[PDB]
Parts: sequence; structure tokens; C-alpha cells
Amino acid sequence: DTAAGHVTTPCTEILFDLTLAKHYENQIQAAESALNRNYAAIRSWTLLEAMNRQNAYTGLIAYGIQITVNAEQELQGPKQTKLRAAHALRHRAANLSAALQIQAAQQATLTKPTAGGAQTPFSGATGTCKYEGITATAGEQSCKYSTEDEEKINAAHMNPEVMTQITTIGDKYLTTITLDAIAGSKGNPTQSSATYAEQDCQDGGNPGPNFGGANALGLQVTKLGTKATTEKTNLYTAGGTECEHQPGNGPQKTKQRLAYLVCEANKAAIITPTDLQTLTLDALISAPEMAAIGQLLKKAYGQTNEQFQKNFIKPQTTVAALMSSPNSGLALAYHK
Amino acid sequence: DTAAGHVTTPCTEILFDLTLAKHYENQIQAAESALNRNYAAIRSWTLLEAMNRQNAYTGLIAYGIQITVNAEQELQGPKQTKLRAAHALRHRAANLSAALQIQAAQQATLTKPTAGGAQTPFSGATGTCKYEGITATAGEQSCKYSTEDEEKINAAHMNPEVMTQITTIGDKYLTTITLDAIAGSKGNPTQSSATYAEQDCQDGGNPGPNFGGANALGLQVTKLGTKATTEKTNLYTAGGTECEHQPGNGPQKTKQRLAYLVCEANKAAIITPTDLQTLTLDALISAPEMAAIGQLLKKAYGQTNEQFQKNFIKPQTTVAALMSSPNSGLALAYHK
Ligand SMILES: *[C@@H]1O[C@H](CO)[C@@H](O[C@@H]2O[C@H](CO)[C@@H](O[C@@H]3O[C@H](CO[C@H]4O[C@H](CO)[C@@H](O)[C@H](O)[C@@H]4O)[C@@H](O)[C@H](O[C@H]4O[C@H](CO)[C@@H](O)[C@H](O)[C@@H]4O)[C@@H]3O)[C@H](O)[C@H]2NC(C)=O)[C@H](O)[C@H]1NC(C)=O
Ligand SMILES: *[C@@H]1O[C@H](CO)[C@@H](O[C@@H]2O[C@H](CO)[C@@H](O[C@@H]3O[C@H](CO[C@H]4O[C@H](CO)[C@@H](O)[C@H](O)[C@@H]4O)[C@@H](O)[C@H](O[C@H]4O[C@H](CO)[C@@H](O)[C@H](O)[C@@H]4O)[C@@H]3O)[C@H](O)[C@H]2NC(C)=O)[C@H](O)[C@H]1NC(C)=O
Repeated sequence: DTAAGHVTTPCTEILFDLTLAKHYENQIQAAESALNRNYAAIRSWTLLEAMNRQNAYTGLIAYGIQITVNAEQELQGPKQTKLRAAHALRHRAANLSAALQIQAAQQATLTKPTAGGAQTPFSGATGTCKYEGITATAGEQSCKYSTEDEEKINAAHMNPEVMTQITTIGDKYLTTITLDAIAGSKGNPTQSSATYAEQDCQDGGNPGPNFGGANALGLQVTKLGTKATTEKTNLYTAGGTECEHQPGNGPQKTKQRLAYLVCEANKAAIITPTDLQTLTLDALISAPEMAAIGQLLKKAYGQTNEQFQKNFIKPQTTVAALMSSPNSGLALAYHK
Repeated sequence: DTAAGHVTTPCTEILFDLTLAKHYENQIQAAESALNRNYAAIRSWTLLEAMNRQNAYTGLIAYGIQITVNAEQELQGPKQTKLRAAHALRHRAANLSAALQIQAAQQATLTKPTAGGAQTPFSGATGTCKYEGITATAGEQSCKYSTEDEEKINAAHMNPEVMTQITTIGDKYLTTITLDAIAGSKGNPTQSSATYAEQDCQDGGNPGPNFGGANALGLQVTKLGTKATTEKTNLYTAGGTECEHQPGNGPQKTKQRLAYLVCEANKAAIITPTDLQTLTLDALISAPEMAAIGQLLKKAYGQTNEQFQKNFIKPQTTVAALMSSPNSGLALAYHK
């Protein structure tokens, strides 16, 4: 758990969450790229069949259609499982970034108070100093990662075999405002302490800084901000086979839902089919589907790969760009 | 601007943002569904050609390859533009939901204070009452929409022709903590006012509720929470043709970036190709690509649609399920 072991702060959880989402997204993108390459190969061989050789080209088209349509169908499930996780991880990272900005508002700006006597919620006070609209805001926050952060929290460290837990920021960071506050009194503050120059309530003597007047009353919000904590959540049950935190068994925390989805995404294996455009002879001969489609296989495609390449892989003004161009169909219709 | 005119609260902005994202996502899903239907048709006709008729089936394959590969290529740009907007709108909705939860923390829980005399930041006070770790939290928040909310804020009201502005919650809701606070004093509170039963600082007489003791000093955070406001941002320039809020011209607010992306997504038109599985004769005859691929067209496909359907659309044990099954390639190899 190199990557998750490096999550110790809101910023580094954000980086883990975004980096794992993109990892799942790249896995799907890679598989879909492989499919489109295979469909471009089939279109390429379709034009060549239109130009013994015909049956051989059709053996490739049939083999290509079979394994590519199979893998496209086999992909949809793992695709959805992985995407559900990538969406939730990006959603969580968005959440954490928003809470980060708010928890950065740690300095308060006081308003002009208003002095009074007894009033809610100090019915027994002889003096009160009431503030409305005290605010706290921070400049735009940004996470700045070190070189090691991005080396540790990296798709290279997110293979399923090495992942057993996630680390998340505790919920209080996303739900709770925390602050320190202090009241100060001097003399006999009342409703007549209506000199507000120092953003407190003063009267008597010479009002001024540091409770200069005879009677003073005020407060300050000296600090705001909720401390982040971290929490570990395992992906698998004790035995290590099943995903923990299955939904449908009672209320769950965010970390539990995320851990379930990441576990299922890690287990959703993608079957990548053979790359048709770099296919070798021994790959086609050894392919089990080519038994039903077809020593005889060699007779038709070649007994050396150097031959199979030259006849079926290397071609020719281009077969591949044409059959994925605005003139793909006209090219096949003319030659047919 | 029926949908955006209905955004008046954080919850309804969230609904607009999520509803417009899904609209863009459905537009892409629809186009990709149309493509896969067309590729399944081409695979279907490929098997039938393997079973004059051959040239006619090949005319459909060529026409199908041409218009489907064209539309797949034409889709990639509008796809990326729309997805960039759907991602940012979902990211914004996540943001707003997190701020909503925090701005819902409007009731403070006071801590046991500590009494003192003069101390930072009241060096001139004779009495202070210091609180640490005052917190405010709310139960889990949820947006509950009315029937009209979902009728007004609806993909049916998000056609580009009717959209000219977006409405967003102002930034203070996502960045600023706001609170009211009041101090109360009675008598001569000092460092000896160390009776904290009422979560204030009391001594003298009979300390107790409502400043029962002779000397008292305390504060309360009576309310927290930042009021949401709304802001309008237009999508287009004054002339109405160009997208406003182009990036690269200086710092921008979130509403401006969103408005730019929504404008570009609204303008990114998707060219949907002809549905091959429901193709009519007059559609194929009138298709301009069929001129180069091909009165002669009718001779081969039929002079009535009822004929074109029976020969080329309606087929047969199924041609379509087979050519998208694990046995698609074996089906073509055997018949070829
Ligand atoms: C959802 O909510 C989150 C959290 O609030 C928002 O996240 C913030 O998004 C903004 C906008 O992208 C981020 O601001 C950007 O930060 C980039 C990094 O800046 C730092 O590092 C560079 C060096 O690489 C320093 O130069 C810089 O001073 C910072 O230290 C900047 O590169 C971006 O700059 C561009 O835009 C600004 C506009 O203010 C211009 O002034 C610049 O010239 C430049 O054009 C920008 O500043 C911010 O960091 C994010 N915060 C966090 C905590 O992640 C999401 O945007 C929001 N999403 C939506 C869609 O609502
Ligand atoms: C990013 O940050 C946001 C904002 O904080 C989080 O959004 C919250 O997400 C949770 C979890 O999905 C939401 O809670 C859910 O609300 C659903 C709607 O509940 C209301 O309406 C139903 C009737 O339809 C009432 O019965 C109910 O009382 C509410 O009035 C509930 O259906 C969900 O319930 C399920 O889970 C809970 C767990 O607490 C169980 O108790 C239930 O029995 C049930 O199994 C759930 O309560 C919450 O509303 C969202 N808040 C907002 C403001 O949107 C994101 O989750 C977070 N994302 C990530 C990935 O981190």
C-alpha cells in the first residue's frame, strides 16, 4: 500500500483519489483503443479481400470479428464497475477540495458591535456587546505536491495486487466548523458603553486601544479551522477474497462506500484481445478460435512469420488510413 | 431560460448542474448507440453477402462503413467539448453540495471556558473567559425537489436554442464562514471567576444560571451560516453568435468558466448518421454517397420500399444477434 500509505493530509488524499480515478479511466481507454485498432484492421482486410487469398483474408476477418466483438461485450461490465469508482473518487476529491478551502478560513474579521444591558442570551448580565456578521475567509487554496508525492501516489503503485486499504480524511473535516473565542471585561460595561472605535464596547475615562476606557466589553474570535484526521478502511474481508463494505447491510460512511467501489473496480479484470495489426503467425496458428475458422493454416498464411507479415500485416497504397477515411466505402465498392 | 430561471438556491443550482451534465452525457450515449447499431448492421450484411445480390449487399456495407466511420470521426470533437462541460458541471455540483453541508452548521456547542485576568488579546481587561474548540455541525443535509423543480429543471428545457444564461451561487457561500456572537458581563469578573457550571466564568454570591453569581463573564456564538446569493452569467457575447468568457484573457470566476464551457458544449453539434437497421429505400436512393457507390440502384434493391425491406432489412435465423455473438466469426467463415 505504497500509494495509500502516503495519504496523510487532505491534499494527498485528493491526489490519491484523482490518480486512482485516472488509472481506472486509462484502463478503459486502453481497452477501447485496442478495440478500435482491431476494427480498423478488419476494415483494412475487407478491402484487401475485395482486391485462396480471399479465403485467407476472410479467415482473418472472421477471427478479427470474433475476438473483437467478444472483448467489446466482455468489457462493458468491468467498464461500468471501474467508472462507478472513478466517478465516486472524483466526487470525493471535489468534496475534500471544497472543505479544504473552507477549513482554510482561520482568521476572523470583527464587525462594529452594539452595546446593551441585559438581553438574550444573557438575561442576567449588566452589560452586553453584540456582534453580527463576523466573517472568516481565506485566499484561494492550492495543493502543491512534492516530487516524491507524485512518485509515491502514482498509477504505477495502483496495481490490484498491491492494494489492500484506502486512507481517507475523517468526516468532521467536511461537516464541522471549529473556533476559539474569548471575552474581555473591564470596569462596569453597560448599554452606555457605545464607543465602538476598537470594535468593542467602551465608555468612561478615555476610550481607546487595549480597553483604554473606564468600562469595556468585547470578544474576539481568535482562530477557526477543523483539524484533519486520517482513517484506514480495508478493501477486502479478513480472508482476503471478498470485497468488504458490501452495500445493503445498514448505513455506511463515505470511506466504506469508496472502499467497496475501489475493491470492485480493482477486481473487475479487463480481457484485452489480440492486437490484429501486430499479429504474428504463431499467434494466429495458436489461437483456439482459428481451429474452427480453419498445418493447413500455415499453407494459407505462411510457414514463416516473415511471410505472414509481408502478405497480411505489412500492406500498400494506405490500406489502413483509407478504410478509416471519408473514402473507405467508395474504396471497397470500386474494387468489389 | 426556463431551467436556469428556476435556479434560486444552492439545491436548485445543483439540480441544474447535474441535469445539464446528464443531458450532454445522453447526447453522446445516443450517438454512440447509433454507431454500434450501424456496425452491427454491417456485420449482419457481411454474413448475408457470404450466403448481383452479393454486389447489392456490398453496396450496403460500403455505404454503411462510409457514413458510420465518418460520423464516429465527426463525433470526437463535440464529444470532448460536451464531456468537458459535463465534468465541470458535476464538479461544481459536488462543490456546492459540500458547501451546503457546512453552511448548514448554524448552531454552536460551547466548551467549558477558562477564566483569566488580562491576557492576549485583551491586555487591558480585568477579566477574561476563554473558550477553545467551540464547534458547529449539522445532520446530513439533502435536497428535496418538488414536482415542478424537476419539470422546470429538465433536459427537455436544455435545447441550445433556448439557453442564454446560467445562474450560480455566489462564491462567498463556498469560501466564507459567517457568525454572530455576543459577550455578557456582570459585576467584577476576574481570574477567580472559576465556576464554569453554566459554560461561563462566575464567582461571588451564588453562581448559577442567567449569571446568578456576583461576577460573571461569558460569550455565546448565537448563529452561524453564510447566506447564499445568486448571479447571472450570459453564455454568448452581445451579438449572440460567439461564446463569452473565453479563457486566456485574464483571471476568471467559476461562473465564467462554466458559462464558457456550457456555451461551447451547446454549440458542439453532433452529426447523427442514418440508422442502417431502419433504412428505407428512398433514404438509400436519396443518399448522396450512394451515387459513387452505385434507376440502377432501384433495379438492385427494389422499386418499392416493401421490397427493399423484405430483401435487406427484415432478414432470418437471427442474422443480427449472430453477428454480435461469440459465434459471429465462425458463422461467416463457415458460409464463406
Ligand atoms: C470546486 O472547488 C474547488 C475547491 O475550491 C475548486 O478548486 C480550485 O480551482 C481553482 C481554479 O482551477 C484553482 O486555482 C488554480 O490553481 C492553479 C495552481 O496555482 C498554484 O500553483 C501555481 C504554479 O503552478 C502558482 O503560480 C499559483 O500561485 C498557485 O500557487 C493555477 O495555475 C490557476 O491559475 C489560473 O487561474 C487563476 C484564476 O485565479 C489566474 O489568476 C492565474 O493567472 C491562472 O490563469 C488557478 O489559480 C484552485 O487552486 C483550486 N483549489 C483547490 C484547493 O483545489 C474548483 O475549481 C471548483 N470547481 C468548480 C468547477 O467549481
Ligand atoms: C460529497 O459530498 C456530498 C455533500 O456532503 C455528499 O452528499 C451526500 O451524500 C449522502 C450519501 O449519498 C446523501 O445521503 C443520502 O440521501 C438520500 C436521500 O435521503 C433523503 O430523502 C429520503 C427519501 O428519499 C429520506 O428518507 C431521507 O431521510 C432523506 O430526507 C438517502 O436515500 C440515502 O440513504 C441511504 O444511506 C443512508 C446513510 O446515512 C442510510 O441511513 C439510509 O437508510 C439509506 O441506506 C442517504 O441518506 C446526502 O443527502 C448527500 N448530501 C447532499 C447535500 O447532497 C456526497 O455523498 C459526497 N460524495 C462522496 C463520494 O464523498
